[PDB]
Amino acid sequence: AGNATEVPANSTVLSFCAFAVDAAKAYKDYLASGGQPITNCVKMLCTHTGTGQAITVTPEANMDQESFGGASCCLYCRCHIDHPNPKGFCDLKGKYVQIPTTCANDPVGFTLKNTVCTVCGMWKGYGCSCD
Amino acid sequence: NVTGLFKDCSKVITGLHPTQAPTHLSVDTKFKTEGLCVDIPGIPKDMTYRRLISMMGFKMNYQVNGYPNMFITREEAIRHVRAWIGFDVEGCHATREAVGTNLPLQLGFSTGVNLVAVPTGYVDTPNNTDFSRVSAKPPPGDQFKHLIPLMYKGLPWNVVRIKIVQMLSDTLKNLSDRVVFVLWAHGFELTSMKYFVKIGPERTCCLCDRRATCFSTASDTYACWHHSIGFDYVYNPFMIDVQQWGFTGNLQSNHDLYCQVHGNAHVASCDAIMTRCLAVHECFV
Ligand SMILES: c1nnc2n1CCCC2
Ligand SMILES: c1nnc2n1CCCC2
Ligand SMILES: [Mg+2]
Ligand SMILES: [Zn+2]
Ligand SMILES: [Zn+2]
Ligand SMILES: [Zn+2]
Ligand SMILES: [Zn+2]
Repeated sequence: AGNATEVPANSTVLSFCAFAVDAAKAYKDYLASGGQPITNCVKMLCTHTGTGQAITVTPEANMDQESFGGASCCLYCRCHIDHPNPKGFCDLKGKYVQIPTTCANDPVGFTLKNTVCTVCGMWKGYGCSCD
Repeated sequence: NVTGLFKDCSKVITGLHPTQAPTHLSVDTKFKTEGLCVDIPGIPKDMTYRRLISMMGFKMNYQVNGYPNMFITREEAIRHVRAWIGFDVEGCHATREAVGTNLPLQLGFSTGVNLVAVPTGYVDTPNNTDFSRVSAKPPPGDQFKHLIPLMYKGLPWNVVRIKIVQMLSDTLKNLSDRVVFVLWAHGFELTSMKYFVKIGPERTCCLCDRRATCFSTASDTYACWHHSIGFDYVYNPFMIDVQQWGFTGNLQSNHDLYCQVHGNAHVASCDAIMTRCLAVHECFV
């Protein structure tokens, strides 16, 4: 009974991060030890004529980005663990995330390590026009 | 190919919206095309769902620098025989709003301890994962008729894990700097460990030079077995699966070949006692 949500290639990384005290440090250490990035993300078929903003209500990828469903890019959503804030809520789940094409091999790792500019809504170091 | 780890156990006939689905597999079929997904304006997100996610299928075979391995060799388990604690869990089945997973009900240890927990699962919502009580039924059978009263005699997991840490600390403070759980068909016990175990790099106690065996979420501190009062998590435990040593039959039939003083009272603690006993006889004779 029930419907599978995962593939066997993700078992090791998800099990490791699901038991960790610090899951974010666990995933970065997993990658640093040669471990494969989390796969089976929700990659979107989109026009690539979007605004380029980082977190959007609809896919907004430009020609240098890939759009993904937000929950699928969140380590906490992928591992079914607590989100690291007092309210315990997610900023990616229920939204779409634009990831640079060069980093689309690891969408979970990208959102973990990067921040969105509060002023222009673009990723810092990847489209943020502010100084 | 798919795994049973994180299997969606809800009875909802539709899948998830692309923004809420943790994976491509769990996205509803309406949104799938060309090996990708599409956003369909007019088909909105679901803001009220509660989907039970199965914790059956964990695989602790990570190779990460500075993170000790949970599953140890027979030769390393032999060196740490003073740390051996037999462990078994009798579970109950998810029911009503979910079907397809087992939840911890009776946790048994070779120390003779049985702890009853409220049936609790990991339920996905539009905002997060809610660790909460779920509807459950004891396994359909007559050798599990003793589990029916336990459905109403359970304690909340925040209490159960404090009791586990306390029992292990009392038992192991003068015996070892570790815990080695001695298991038989480890699957469900590893699932049950998700409810009271945390892992990471090796740490030291906050009050002494001994290695840390316990963790506290409230203070983000680590403690050895001597200073863990009030701690809620078992930190960096070790374990071994006795079933994997080439035995052909079930636990009781292999145990009974070497020992005639541990009867099968059919309770979780009794299986944990038999598991450790068989491990002792097989390893040291
Ligand atoms: C659920 N998802 N993240 C969290 N929670 C509960 C409270 C701690 C943080
Ligand atoms: C039984 N199960 N675990 C233990 N024992 C007796 C000796 C101490 C540790
Ligand atoms: Mg049993
Ligand atoms: Zn999330
Ligand atoms: Zn900016
Ligand atoms: Zn100490
Ligand atoms: Zn025995």
